Amino acid sequence: QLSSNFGAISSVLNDILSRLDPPEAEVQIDRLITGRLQSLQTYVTQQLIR
Amino acid sequence: SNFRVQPTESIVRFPNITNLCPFGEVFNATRFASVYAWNRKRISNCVADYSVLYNSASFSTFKCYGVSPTKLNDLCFTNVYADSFVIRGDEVRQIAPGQT
Repeated sequence: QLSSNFGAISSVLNDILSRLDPPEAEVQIDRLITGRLQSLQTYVTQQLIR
Repeated sequence: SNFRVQPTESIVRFPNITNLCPFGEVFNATRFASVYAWNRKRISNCVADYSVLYNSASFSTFKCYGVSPTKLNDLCFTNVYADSFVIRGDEVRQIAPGQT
């Protein structure tokens, strides 16, 4: 799941981080943050049930 | 807490490329192409210096889309395109992505 885009321009963090100003990179970072958090929550819930 | 090994020493890797692109020939071109027949050329195998262009006060507007202009001297590409054309009157601001 780490290679998905979730709406950003790039799925990797270092490319967007080292190519744009943080005032613009905030949105691209936020999209990845929320997507990865959702993935982790799903994994944890499944583990609890099992 | 957690244990993480910090890097020991920073290294920098960028080649010793020498040749310079002829940016002065397109910025000081004798005649420019028309809007309906805009010229497009490809530049490669040369060093492009954007610090001189950005610091120059002979330009009216300098807007960059997708990449910050202050980090253009460190990144590396594969090829670039130079689109040269002349437009008069209003509607100058419409030259940008996602515009009508």
